[PDB]
Amino acid sequence: TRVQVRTVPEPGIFSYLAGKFGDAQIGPIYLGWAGVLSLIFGFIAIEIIGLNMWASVGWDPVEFIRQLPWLALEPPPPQYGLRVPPLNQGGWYLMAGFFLTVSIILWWIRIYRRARALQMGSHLPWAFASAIFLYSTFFFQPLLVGSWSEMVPFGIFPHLDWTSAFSIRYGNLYYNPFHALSIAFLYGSAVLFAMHGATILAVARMGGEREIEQITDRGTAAERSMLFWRWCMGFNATMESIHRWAWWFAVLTTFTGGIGILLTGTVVDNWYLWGVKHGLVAPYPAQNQLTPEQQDLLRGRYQGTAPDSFPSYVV
Amino acid sequence: MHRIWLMYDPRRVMVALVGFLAVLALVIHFVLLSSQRYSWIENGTLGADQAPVGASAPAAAAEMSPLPPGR
Amino acid sequence: MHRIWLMYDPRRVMVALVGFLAVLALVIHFVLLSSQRYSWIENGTLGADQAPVGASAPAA
Amino acid sequence: MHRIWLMYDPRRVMVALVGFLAVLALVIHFVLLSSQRYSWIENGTLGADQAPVGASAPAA
Amino acid sequence: MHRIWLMYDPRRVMVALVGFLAVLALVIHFVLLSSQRYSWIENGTLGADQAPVGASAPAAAAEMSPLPPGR
Amino acid sequence: MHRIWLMYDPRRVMVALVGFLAVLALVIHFVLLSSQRYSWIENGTLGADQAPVGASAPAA
Amino acid sequence: MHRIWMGTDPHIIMSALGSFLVGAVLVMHIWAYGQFNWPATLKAKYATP
Amino acid sequence: MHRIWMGTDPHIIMSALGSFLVGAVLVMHIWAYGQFNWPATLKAKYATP
Amino acid sequence: MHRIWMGTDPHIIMSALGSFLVGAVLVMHIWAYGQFNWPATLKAKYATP
Amino acid sequence: MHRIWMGTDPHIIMSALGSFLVGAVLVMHIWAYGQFNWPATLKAKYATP
Amino acid sequence: MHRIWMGTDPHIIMSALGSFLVGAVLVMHIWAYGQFNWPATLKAKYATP
Amino acid sequence: GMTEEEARRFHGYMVTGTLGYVVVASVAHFLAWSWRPWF
Amino acid sequence: GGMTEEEARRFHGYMVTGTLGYVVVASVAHFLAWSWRPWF
Amino acid sequence: GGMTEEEARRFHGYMVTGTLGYVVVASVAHFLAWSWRPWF
Amino acid sequence: GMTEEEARRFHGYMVTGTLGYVVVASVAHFLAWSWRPWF
Amino acid sequence: GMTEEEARRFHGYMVTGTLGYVVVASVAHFLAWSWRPWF
Amino acid sequence: GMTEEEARRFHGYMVTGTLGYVVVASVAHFLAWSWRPWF
Amino acid sequence: GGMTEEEARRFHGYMVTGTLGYVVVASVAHFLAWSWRPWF
Amino acid sequence: GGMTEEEARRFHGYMVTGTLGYVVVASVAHFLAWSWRPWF
Amino acid sequence: GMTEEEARRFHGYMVTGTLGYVVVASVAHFLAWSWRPWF
Amino acid sequence: GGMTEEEARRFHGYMVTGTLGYVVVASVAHFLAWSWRPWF
Ligand code: BCL
Ligand code: BCL
Ligand SMILES: CC[C@H]1c2cc3[nH]c4c(c3C)C(=O)[C@H](C(=O)OC)c4c3nc(cc4[nH]c(cc(n2)[C@@H]1C)c(C(C)=O)c4C)[C@@H](C)[C@@H]3CCC(=O)OC/C=C(\C)CCC[C@H](C)CCC[C@H](C)CCCC(C)C
Ligand SMILES: COC(C)(C)C/C=C/C(C)=C/C=C/C(C=O)=C/C=C/C(C)=C/C=C/C=C(C)/C=C/C=C(\C)CC/C=C(C)/C=C/C=C(\C)C(=O)O
Ligand SMILES: COC(C)(C)C/C=C/C(C)=C/C=C/C(C=O)=C/C=C/C(C)=C/C=C/C=C(C)/C=C/C=C(\C)CC/C=C(C)/C=C/C=C(\C)C(=O)O
Ligand SMILES: COC(C)(C)C/C=C/C(C)=C/C=C/C(C=O)=C/C=C/C(C)=C/C=C/C=C(C)/C=C/C=C(\C)CC/C=C(C)/C=C/C=C(\C)C(=O)O
Ligand SMILES: COC(C)(C)C/C=C/C(C)=C/C=C/C(C=O)=C/C=C/C(C)=C/C=C/C=C(C)/C=C/C=C(\C)CC/C=C(C)/C=C/C=C(\C)C(=O)O
Ligand SMILES: COC(C)(C)C/C=C/C(C)=C/C=C/C(C=O)=C/C=C/C(C)=C/C=C/C=C(C)/C=C/C=C(\C)CC/C=C(C)/C=C/C=C(\C)C(=O)O
Ligand SMILES: COC(C)(C)C/C=C/C(C)=C/C=C/C(C=O)=C/C=C/C(C)=C/C=C/C=C(C)/C=C/C=C(\C)CC/C=C(C)/C=C/C=C(\C)C(=O)O
Ligand SMILES: COC(C)(C)C/C=C/C(C)=C/C=C/C(C)=C/C=C/C(C)=C/C=C\C=C(C)\C=C\C=C(C)\C=C\C=C(C)\C=C\CC(C)(C)OC
Ligand SMILES: CCCCCCCCCCCCO[C@@H]1O[C@H](CO)[C@@H](O[C@H]2O[C@H](CO)[C@@H](O)[C@H](O)[C@H]2O)[C@H](O)[C@H]1O
Ligand SMILES: CCCCCCCCCCCCO[C@@H]1O[C@H](CO)[C@@H](O[C@H]2O[C@H](CO)[C@@H](O)[C@H](O)[C@H]2O)[C@H](O)[C@H]1O
Ligand SMILES: CCCCCCCCCCCCO[C@@H]1O[C@H](CO)[C@@H](O[C@H]2O[C@H](CO)[C@@H](O)[C@H](O)[C@H]2O)[C@H](O)[C@H]1O
Ligand SMILES: [Fe+3]
Repeated sequence: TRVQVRTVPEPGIFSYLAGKFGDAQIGPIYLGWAGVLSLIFGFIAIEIIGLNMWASVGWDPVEFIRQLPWLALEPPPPQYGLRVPPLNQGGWYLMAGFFLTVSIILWWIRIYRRARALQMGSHLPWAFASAIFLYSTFFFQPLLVGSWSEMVPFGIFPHLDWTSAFSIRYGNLYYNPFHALSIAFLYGSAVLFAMHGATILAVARMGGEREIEQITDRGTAAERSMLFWRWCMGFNATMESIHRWAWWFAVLTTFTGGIGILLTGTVVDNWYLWGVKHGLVAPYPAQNQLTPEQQDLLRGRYQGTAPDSFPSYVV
Repeated sequence: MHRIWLMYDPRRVMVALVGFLAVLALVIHFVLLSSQRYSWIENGTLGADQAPVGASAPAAAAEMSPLPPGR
Repeated sequence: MHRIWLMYDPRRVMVALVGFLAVLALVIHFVLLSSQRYSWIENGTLGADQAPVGASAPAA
Repeated sequence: MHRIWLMYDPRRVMVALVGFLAVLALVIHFVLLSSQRYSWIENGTLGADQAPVGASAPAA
Repeated sequence: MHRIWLMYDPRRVMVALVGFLAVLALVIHFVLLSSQRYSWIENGTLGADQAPVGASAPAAAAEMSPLPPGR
Repeated sequence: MHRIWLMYDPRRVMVALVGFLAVLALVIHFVLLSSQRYSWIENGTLGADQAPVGASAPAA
Repeated sequence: MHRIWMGTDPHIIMSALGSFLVGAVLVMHIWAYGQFNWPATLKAKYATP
Repeated sequence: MHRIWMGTDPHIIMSALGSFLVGAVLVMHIWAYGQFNWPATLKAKYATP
Repeated sequence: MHRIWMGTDPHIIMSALGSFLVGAVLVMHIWAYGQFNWPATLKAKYATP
Repeated sequence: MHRIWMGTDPHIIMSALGSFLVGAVLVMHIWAYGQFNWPATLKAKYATP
Repeated sequence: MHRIWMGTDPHIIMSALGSFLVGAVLVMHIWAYGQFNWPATLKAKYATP
Repeated sequence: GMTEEEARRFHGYMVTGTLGYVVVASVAHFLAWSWRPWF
Repeated sequence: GGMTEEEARRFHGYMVTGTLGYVVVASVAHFLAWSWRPWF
Repeated sequence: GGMTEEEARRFHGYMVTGTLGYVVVASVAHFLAWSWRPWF
Repeated sequence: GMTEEEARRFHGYMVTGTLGYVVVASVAHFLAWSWRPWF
Repeated sequence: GMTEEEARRFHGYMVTGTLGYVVVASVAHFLAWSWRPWF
Repeated sequence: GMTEEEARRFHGYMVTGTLGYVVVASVAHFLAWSWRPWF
Repeated sequence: GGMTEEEARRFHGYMVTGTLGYVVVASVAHFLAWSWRPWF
Repeated sequence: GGMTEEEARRFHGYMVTGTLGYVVVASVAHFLAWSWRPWF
Repeated sequence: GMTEEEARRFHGYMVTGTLGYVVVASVAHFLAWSWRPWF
Repeated sequence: GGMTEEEARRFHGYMVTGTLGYVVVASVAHFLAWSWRPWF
């Protein structure tokens, strides 16, 4: 540390090369046609969201900053189903969702084209495709249950309100087995990157961070990395294949997540009762017991429409 | 005016222009399709004096309801 | 007065100006379209004597 | 006073100034637009004697 | 006192000073604007005697039993 | 006592001093502004006898 | 007394003095219009009943 | 007293003076239309009942 | 008097003057149409009862 | 006593003195206008009934 | 006695003394206006009912 | 960068294009005002 | 680097002429307007 | 840079002439205004 | 890197543009005031 | 990059395409106006 | 900045301007006093 | 490098004058604010 | 640098004179004020 | 690094500025006390 | 650095004189104030 080198002519043969790696231009941050369109479409999505949020505090710029994390652009009302809603009642929402979705897909194309231009494997766009898959289930599951009202509101705390209410509506998402699997891969991704980051830093003195050299021409840094884990837990990866474990654990997080969302409300409407059926639910002693009259008295109603009048009670 | 193409690479400009026209046309069509007066897919066959006027109220529909009947 | 273009690259100033005006035009149209008085897609055919005004009706 | 432009590059100063003025002007317009008294898009036609006024002292 | 400008860069102190004064000026205006007495955009046309004033100590027992508002 | 400025650099200390005083002054003003007794922007024109006072002991 | 101007710039001095006079004159007129009830009497003379 | 103009640029003087005159004239007219009840009497002359 | 034009581009002068006149004339006509009640009396003359 | 000015800049002295005089005079006039009931008696004289 | 000034700077002394006097005089007047009933009796002398 | 006359040529287009756009916007406001005045 | 003095002398004469022409046409306009709807 | 004394002397003559001419026209305007609607 | 000659030249425009901006803002304020006073 | 006469050639098509596009848009608006006017 | 000879010329006009301004203002106040005296 | 002492005196003279001129207009701003709506 | 003794000598004369002039005008102001509305 | 000659001159200003600040703050406190005492 | 003994001799003389002038003025102020409103 604190003996930095500084390179005046271009590294890659501080500063950066202007040049080519074959088809790939080097120098500027690569956009291409798909990147430019992605930024245009995505900018309009961001603008629609922000202008709707700002309009919802009556254009007040102080309240716009003060209340920002509570502001929402909110999906359509439920009784429209999949029909086009009024502009102020979710029409802007669906428009922002459309441009955001196009922008994401154009960004995927931009990444896919750049990987091929740099003569690299396709691993990164298929990893990004797993994230896009989960994102798209927030469109397809509302579609499969038949109403755009079930979509996720654009907003910091509002989308967390939706996340809680989704688990409530479908009877506790902890008992969704694909949610449980998605968490196992999310935690496993933290386990792996902690283990791997610490491993490579522990052998960095021996050139272990030069992972491509260690893959093509195994050094003592790779050998010590393999022996540490073999001696610790009885089995080991290689300098290459640890990156496959990493890749699959990240990818399976959003892939199993997306399946869990698609199943919810379409195949299972109450995951806790599915858990009871399949033997997941641990028994506890009863906290209360209803009499047969209470079983009729304490059933409620399903929630209906809001009252559209202001009754007088003149009596 | 032609020297604008010496200042800006037309190969870059045309992509931005097409992108701008694409988002603009799509915004306007979605705006109209969500309006009352111009929701032409549902109501395009109405005559001009039959079409909605003045329907600017922000909550024209109920916000809260069950989903429509599943079958 | 033209020496401003020796001081700044006009190739960048024009892009900044065009981007600023495009965003500003979009903001103003959105603000108006969100209003009641200028909700012109729904109410543009109203004459100015019966367009909305931001006041409460007298004596209710 | 013109020696001040020897101490600061006007390329830097004017970009900062134009940015400040544009942001400040937008903030002021939107502060006015969201007030009762100056919500001119809805109520600009009213005339000064019947524009809103914030409530006088509660001790009234 | 001028030797302070040997101790500090006279170019950079100016940027620090203007930045400080701008932030302080904005803070005081927004503190005032959010107040009731000095919400001048809504109530600036009020005379000083009729501008709002914050709550006061009752200057009494704070105990005298109430009477209903006249019907 | 000026020998203390052979130990500590005036450049470092005068920045640290101005910083500390500015933070301390600002903390005290906002502490007072948040109080009932000294919310002077709303209540600064009240006389000393009219200003709020915190609750005494009842002793009974 | 003229020695006070040595090392000053005329255009600074006239710009400062000009800014002062414009500010002072406008402050004084706006104050004066409040006290003297003019143009308020002028307006009343030609106002429509 | 012409020496005041030395070192200046005549286009800058005309831009500065021209700006001031436009501003001053408009403020005076906006103010005068408020006091003199004109064009309000003109408008009332040709208004329709 | 002519040499105020020196160093300027005649096309900018004609552009500034031309655009000023367009704005001024449009403002004057919008204002005048309001005071003089014309074309309002034109419209009423040919309007269908 | 003049020796006190040695090593000073006279423009700073005139600036500091002038800024004190402005501040002092304004405080004195706000205060005096309060105590003496003037211009309040001036406004009352020319006020409309 | 004068030896006390050796090693001082006269501007430092005059600025310190000038500061203390301005502080002392202001405090004494603010205090005096509290105890003596003045300017309160002056204000009441010219106040209108 | 630009030469001085090359900047002078650009400034001619830039100024005239600005004032042209302001003239078109002026008529747009004339039409909007005639349709629905905001004061 | 714009107009030289002889260009400016030429340009001034035309600008004077155009301004006089504009004012003359406007003088006829105001005379007609005064005959139609006098404003004092 | 900018104006020399000879340019300044020449410029000043027109500037004075313009200022006086503007004051003259304004003086007529005020006389007409006063005789139309006196303000004191 | 400004010369003192360029700095003098630039300052004349900066003063002029500032004065033009202040003049327009002054007319804008007096229009706003006469339509709806804030004091 | 591009030469001036090559820019002149390209500009002629840009003008022509823009005009043709604005013409189609003008017919589209007048059809829409005749069907359901917005003022 | 101004030399001592420049300062002497500037002072002469500055005094002349200041005095003339005060003269005109004195007439303005006498007229104002004759119209609406303030004590 | 750094600041030469004759430049520092020139800079200080401006800086102090500017500071005091700012305080002067802020003084008038408080004079106007106080007479519109005093805070004590 | 700052003022020499000779500069300070003649500066002091003008500064004393200006102060005495200011006090003279203020003395007349108070005499008129006392005549108008005495405060003791 | 600094000389004692400079340290002498610095400390004089430093202590004088401390005194001026303490003086102003003392007037500020007595004004505040006179307006609304806290004991 | 700082003031020498012969400077300090001269400075002390004025400092004493100023202080005596201040005390003389303040004495008149208190004699007038006592005559106006005795505080004991
Ligand atoms: C009360 C709340 C509920 C609950 C409700 C939900 C719901 C509802 C969901 C999850 C989901 C997830 N939950 Mg759970 N969850 C709860 C409790 C937990 C607990 C815990 C300790 O209790 C944990 C660790 C988790 C963990 C997890 C993750 C495993 C999983 C999300 C994976 C992922 O990467 O998403 C983050 C990744 C994404 C969202 C992908 C985004 C990719 C796109 C392409 C990014 C675009 C960016 C864009 C261009 C940027 C600009 C945008 C504009 C600004 C708008 N939950 C309880 C039971 N949980 C999700 C899931 O898969 O469920 C099965 C899901 O939908
Ligand atoms: C070509 C060089 C100059 C020019 C030269 C002239 C000349 C010469 C005349 C005018 C005239 C006018 N111009 Mg011009 N004018 C220019 C740029 C402008 C711009 C602008 C946005 O830059 C505007 C708003 C104007 C506006 C105007 C009006 C004030 C005026 C009335 C006619 C008119 O508007 O026709 C519509 C014009 C426009 C919207 C401008 C663009 C059209 C073309 C490219 C340029 C002007 C053509 C001119 C009007 C034709 C004159 C015919 C004569 C018989 C010779 N001009 C260019 C930069 N202009 C006339 C006048 O003074 O009438 C009182 C006049 O005789
Ligand atoms: C394997 C599962 C995990 C995953 C993976 C993942 N995400 C990825 C990738 C991968 C492998 C990418 O390669 C991709 C990426 O680009 O990464 C940097 C991406 C990405 N993951 C993202 C976010 C993200 N990922 C998340 C999660 C996850 N990502 C999972 C945990 C989350 C969560 C937890 O909520 C978020 C929010 C993005 C940072 C990025 C995709 C970026 C994208 O699609 O952008 C589209 C464009 C816009 C949003 C518009 C921006 C508009 C500008 C701000 C406007 C500025 C003005 C503009 C210049 C105007 C136009 C003018 C034109 C002329 C230019
Ligand atoms: C309603 O309430 C409120 C609004 C308050 C009411 C109040 C309103 C007020 C205050 C209005 C004020 C208006 C005003 C005041 O001045 C208005 C001023 C108007 C003016 C100035 C008009 C001038 C017009 C000039 C024209 C048309 C000139 C044309 C010239 C031409 C065609 C010649 C071109 C050819 C040339 C040059 C030769 C080139 C040679 C070359 C190059 C060569 O030879 O090289
Ligand atoms: C309502 O309530 C409130 C508002 C409170 C009431 C109070 C209001 C108040 C206080 C008003 C005060 C107003 C005022 C104060 O001073 C007003 C002052 C007005 C002034 C200064 C007018 C000046 C006019 C000057 C003119 C027209 C010049 C014309 C020049 C021309 C035509 C060209 C000259 C020649 C050139 C350029 C070429 C030269 C040669 C060259 C270059 C060469 O040869 O090289
Ligand atoms: C809640 O509170 C709330 C409600 C918010 C209340 C608010 C409160 C506050 C805190 C407001 C603050 C306001 C403020 C400061 O503080 C405001 C400060 C404003 C300022 C400074 C404005 C200045 C504008 C200046 C302009 C436009 C200049 C333009 C110049 C031009 C065009 C010429 C360019 C140069 C040329 C052409 C020459 C090139 C030649 C070259 C290169 C050559 O020759 O080489
Ligand atoms: C209401 O309740 C509370 C507020 C409590 C009540 C109590 C109030 C109190 C306590 C008030 C006390 C006030 C006070 C106390 O001291 C007030 C002191 C006032 C003073 C001192 C005023 C002095 C003014 C001096 C002036 C105008 C001088 C001008 C000089 C001029 C024009 C000459 C300039 C030219 C020069 C120099 C030549 C340069 C030559 C050069 C360079 C050369 O030759 O080189
Ligand atoms: C809510 O209730 C809570 C808050 C919680 C209760 C608790 C309160 C607590 C704990 C308070 C603590 C207070 C405190 C503790 O330390 C307070 C300490 C305060 C202090 C130290 C103040 C010191 C100020 C000093 C100043 C301003 C100096 C200015 C210097 C100047 C102007 C000189 C400028 C010129 C120079 C330098 C030239 C040099 C020459 C050179 C270079 C040359 O000549 O070469
Ligand atoms: C209400 O309740 C509570 C508040 C509790 C009640 C109690 C209050 C209490 C306890 C009050 C105590 C007050 C007090 C205590 O000490 C008060 C002490 C006051 C004093 C000391 C005043 C002194 C003033 C001195 C002055 C004005 C000097 C001016 C000097 C001049 C004009 C000379 C200028 C020339 C010079 C210098 C020479 C340069 C030559 C040079 C350089 C050369 O020759 O080189
Ligand atoms: C002037 O510029 C301003 C100042 C306004 C710019 C500032 C803007 C600001 C401050 C913006 C702030 C944005 C924030 C804070 C956004 C927060 C967003 C969050 C947290 C979002 C979280 C989740 C959202 C999700 C999952 C949304 C998913 C939506 C989907 C999948 C929608 C898809 C829609 C599709 C595919 C299609 C719709 C159209 C159809 C085909 C149905 O036809 C009608
Ligand atoms: C800068 C160039 C672009 C200018 C763009 C337009 C700016 C708009 C403001 C210009 C001036 C407006 O001018 C003002 O117009 C209003 C419009 O109601 C007229 O108002 C009058 O006539 C109209 C006619 O329709 C009636 O509806 C109205 O009841 C009556 O009061 C005023 O008599 C006139 O003084
Ligand atoms: C819809 C109508 C209203 C909007 C009109 C928009 C277009 C502008 C109208 C005026 C057109 C003529 O405008 C004029 O064009 C010429 C070139 O022809 C420009 O001329 C510019 O380039 C030429 C070379 O080509 C240079 O020699 C010249 O110094 C420079 O100014 C002028 O700067 C501009 O003022
Ligand atoms: C919008 C503003 C409205 C309110 C009024 C503001 C008033 C501002 C007062 C400005 C007075 C300028 O007066 C004086 O200018 C000169 C140069 O001209 C500066 O002089 C400065 O530079 C010169 C060299 O040129 C040095 O020799 C000198 O030591 C230094 O102080 C002074 O520092 C300043 O005191
Ligand atoms: Fe790795």
